[PDB]
Amino acid sequence: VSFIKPYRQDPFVGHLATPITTSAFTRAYLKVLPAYRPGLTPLSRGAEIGFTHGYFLIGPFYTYGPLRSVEFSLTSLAAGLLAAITLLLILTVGLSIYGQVTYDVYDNALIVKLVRQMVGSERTQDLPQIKGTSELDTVLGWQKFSEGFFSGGLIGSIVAAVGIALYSTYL
Amino acid sequence: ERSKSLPFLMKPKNLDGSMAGDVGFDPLGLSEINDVGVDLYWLREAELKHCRLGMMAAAGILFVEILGPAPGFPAGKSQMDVFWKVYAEKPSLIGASLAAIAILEVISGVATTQGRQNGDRAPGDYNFDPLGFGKDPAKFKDLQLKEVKNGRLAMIAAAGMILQGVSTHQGALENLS
Amino acid sequence: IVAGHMYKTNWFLGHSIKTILEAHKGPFTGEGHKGLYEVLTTSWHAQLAINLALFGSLSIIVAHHMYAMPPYPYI
Amino acid sequence: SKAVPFLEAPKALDGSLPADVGFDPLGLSDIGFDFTYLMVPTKWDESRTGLSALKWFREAEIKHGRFAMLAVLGWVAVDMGLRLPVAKYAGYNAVQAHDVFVKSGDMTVGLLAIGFLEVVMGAAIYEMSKGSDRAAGEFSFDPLGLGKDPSKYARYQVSEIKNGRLAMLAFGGIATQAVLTNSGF
Amino acid sequence: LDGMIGSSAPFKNFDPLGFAAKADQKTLNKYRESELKHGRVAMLAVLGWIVQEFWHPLYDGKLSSNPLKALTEVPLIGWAQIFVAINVIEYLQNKIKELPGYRPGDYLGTWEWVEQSDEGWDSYQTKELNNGRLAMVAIAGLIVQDLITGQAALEQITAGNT
Ligand code: CLA
Ligand code: CLA
Ligand SMILES: C/C(C=C=C1C(C)(C)C[C@H](O)C[C@@]1(C)O)=C/C=C/C(C)=C/C=C/C=C(C)/C=C/C=C(/C=C/[C@@]12O[C@]1(C)C[C@@H](O)CC2(C)C)CO
Ligand SMILES: CC(/C=C/C=C(C)/C=C/[C@@]12O[C@]1(C)C[C@@H](O)CC2(C)C)=C\C=C\C=C(C)\C=C\C=C(C)\C=C\[C@@]12O[C@]1(C)C[C@@H](O)CC2(C)C
Ligand SMILES: CC(/C=C/C=C(C)/C=C/[C@@]12O[C@]1(C)C[C@@H](O)CC2(C)C)=C\C=C\C=C(C)\C=C\C=C(C)\C=C\[C@@]12O[C@]1(C)C[C@@H](O)CC2(C)C
Repeated sequence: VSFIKPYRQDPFVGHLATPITTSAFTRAYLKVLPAYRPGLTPLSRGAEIGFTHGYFLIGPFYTYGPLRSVEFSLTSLAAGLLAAITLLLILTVGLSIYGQVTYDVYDNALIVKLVRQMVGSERTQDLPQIKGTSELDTVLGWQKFSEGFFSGGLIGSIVAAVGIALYSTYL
Repeated sequence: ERSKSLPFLMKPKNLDGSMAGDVGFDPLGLSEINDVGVDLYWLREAELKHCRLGMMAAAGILFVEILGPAPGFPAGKSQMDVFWKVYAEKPSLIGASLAAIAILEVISGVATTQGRQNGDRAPGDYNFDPLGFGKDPAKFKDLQLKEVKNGRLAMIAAAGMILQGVSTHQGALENLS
Repeated sequence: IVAGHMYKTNWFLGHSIKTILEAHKGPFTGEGHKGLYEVLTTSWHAQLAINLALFGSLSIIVAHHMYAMPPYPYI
Repeated sequence: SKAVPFLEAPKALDGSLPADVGFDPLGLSDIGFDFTYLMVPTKWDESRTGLSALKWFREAEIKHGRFAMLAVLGWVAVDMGLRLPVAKYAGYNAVQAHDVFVKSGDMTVGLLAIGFLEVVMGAAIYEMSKGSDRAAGEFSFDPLGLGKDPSKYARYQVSEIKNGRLAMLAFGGIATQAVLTNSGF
Repeated sequence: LDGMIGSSAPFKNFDPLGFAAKADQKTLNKYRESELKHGRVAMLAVLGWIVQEFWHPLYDGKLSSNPLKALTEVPLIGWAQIFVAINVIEYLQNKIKELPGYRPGDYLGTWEWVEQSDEGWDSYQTKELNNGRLAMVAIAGLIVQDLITGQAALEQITAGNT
């Protein structure tokens, strides 16, 4: 037996079907992640990603910041929370500008078919081309994704701060 | 087809009848070795050199132990320990003998390899018949057989004397009685 | 001395490096070490690569073990 | 079979070997391992077809029987006296003579001599594996000549193997009992 | 008790009680899943039993080397995290089970690459199964011995309580 084969029977792609790229564990694990989980609107994907990211982002800032405390301090928790929230704001700014400069679409998975059927004799790159058919690959989709990331980041950072305070106080 | 010495063994292929003392006693088939410059010619030359060396050594031990040492030489009757007494007082004799034996052995090895290469010299042959005791044939074969048998017996004897002198630190006939 | 009696040279005894390498295949490695014997017996540069890499690593190991366990008197 | 009738036969105990009755409950005469490879680890010779485990076992059984017969003779001899006409062999039984003589440098000499003979006759065994007509245990040793008359040879064969089995068991008992018929525990 | 992998020399198709002679393919897939999960968990449990007995670096020593005693000494908030991790792993395994071409114990998805399996692949799967079975028996024996005697594996062996 051989556990490495050309990806999708194409020996010319710059890719391989290894026990890591195309394993059933990899398939299921990546399909349960918010970025690829089926049945999620882009706002929901952004909200979940932001929640998880703020939740694990408050950690390093609170623990190793400039205002640490070997005991529990409200000032240390506030400093870590503010740093995490501002980092989420910076990431949201990056997401917003990236989406602004990347896509020009409001409804995908159709425009591609329209220009593959009804011809696309225009300036292209909006009618024709169009990389990716996901709802995240639109101006509207990425805007809602960034909004969800930002709101979920705030909520997750607050939740993680509350959990840290409870763990440090009642344990 | 069966070896004369060992009837339960097939005749060793390389030992037909030619060499003196041949009775087919090669249970391990060492005569068939043809590697590391070792073959039947080299093995026979080594056997003959061992035979001659053992004969000389056994004769020397017996002579010195029975008739005593030559004048001016140490005594003690232990031939394995009297060597260090000779070296302690006449090291130059031992060194000169060693150098002579070394040169003669280099010549012997060169002769063995040459005679093995361009086959003209029988193994163990050094053209040393100053008194002409083996000129004619039909006596040369008998003399070869006598030399081989005496040399094997003296090989065994000399090894025994060496081990006895090293272990018991006494003379050969001293161990005998 | 024991390790020197491993590879088959002139008798029916020992190993053939070709047979050892060719038997070490696997699911993840395809043909495995097939052809490595031909590579290392027809290319001086491959032998030099292996020998020089292991030789430099050995030199560094020697350097470590030297001061770590001084092997000479008054060194 | 002719013994243990509820087992048919091992597989190879046809009857071509002397003293054959068919007794082999464990089927040990069917191991595919050529035990000559315990001597010559490699095939070595291209003509080495191989030796059946049954023939190797027959050679081992004959050798064991001869060893045990000589051993019981010696052990019985040293129980009733019979010391060698030389010093340093006084009386020290058989349960202690072995160690005291291993100490006195002559059991090593016996080991060397027995090993020399064993190596020669094992070369015979290896030639048999190579495909010589020599049968197991046949060293062609008939100096006195009571081995002619093929019927007498076959009778003496079966006699030797049966006596060897008896002597193996008797030596096991004698060494285990530390002798009871001629000495005490 | 089929052409399934796991039949070894000592007892080929070992179903003395006929559990598989009447079951359909789905029940047999369930049985294989249970056997493989038990075997893997038991291999981990045996290795942990021994290693914990002669090495417990975590928790600043303490956490008495005898298992079934350290079970009641872990902070019980580390128990929760191990439980949640196992739960997430088995949720992922459940998600894997609905992938097309799924095989009972195959969570690596080897069916993607292994079509027309060899004898080496079957032999390795049988090796895993047999090691898992031996580890199941071993861990059952470990737990029972520690319960009845009170000493751990290398402690009972060292004293000689056999
Ligand atoms: C298995 C066989 C065997 C063995 C191992 C022994 C061993 C021993 N016997 Mg012994 N013995 C035996 C059979 C045996 N015996 C038989 C059959 C007899 C009756 C004939 C005797 C009669 C006997 C006497 C009368 C005495 C001993 C003594 C001894 C002890 C001293 C000898 C020694 O130190 O080792 C020496 C080395 C060996 C014994 C190894 C044997 C090597 C032989 C000699 C090689 C040749 C074998 C021969 C040619 C076989 C022919 C077959 C084939 C070639 C055709 C020793 C424990 C002495 C003692 O003090 O015991 C307490 C003693 O006084 N034995
Ligand atoms: C069923 C498996 C199992 C379970 C329940 C436990 C349980 C326990 N172990 Mg433990 N252990 C195991 C296997 C297991 N072990 C194995 C296989 C090893 C060998 C590496 C160890 C080595 C080990 C040490 C060295 C120590 C413990 C300790 C402990 C105790 C505290 C928890 C801890 O720190 O774990 C620590 C566990 C590890 C460091 C190794 C766990 C590695 C896991 C089992 C493999 C990967 C699991 C993965 C997430 C899921 C599989 C993926 C896929 C197959 C689905 C606790 C009673 C500590 C203690 O107090 O001892 C008394 C301690 O110091 N264990
Ligand atoms: C390459 C080579 C030669 C060659 C070649 C050539 C040149 C290329 C030509 C051809 O083309 C090929 C070839 C291969 O032939 C090899 C050379 C040979 C060697 C390596 C020489 C070894 C000799 C050693 C001996 C012979 C020593 C013996 C020791 C004794 C000790 C005696 C004692 O008294 C002492 C001292 C103390 C006492 O208490 C007791 C004892 C222990 C008995 C007995 O005597
Ligand atoms: C090598 C030699 C002696 C070597 C001795 C050594 C190494 C001993 C060294 C030691 O003892 C010391 C020193 C001190 C100890 O603490 C250490 C040792 C090591 C123990 C003598 C050679 C001695 C060499 C001699 C005697 C040579 C004689 C040559 C003659 C007669 C030649 C004649 C011819 O040349 C003509 C005349 C005409 C030609 O055409 C024909 C011929 C026939 C060839
Ligand atoms: C068990 C045994 C044989 C058992 C045989 C059995 C069961 C046979 C059963 C059958 O036949 C029957 C009954 C009926 C058949 O129809 C069926 C079978 C089945 C065929 C032999 C042991 C044999 C055991 C032996 C031979 C042990 C020997 C030990 C020796 C010699 C020790 C020597 C020493 O050297 C040391 C080690 C130390 C020195 O200090 C001291 C000494 C004493 C000198």
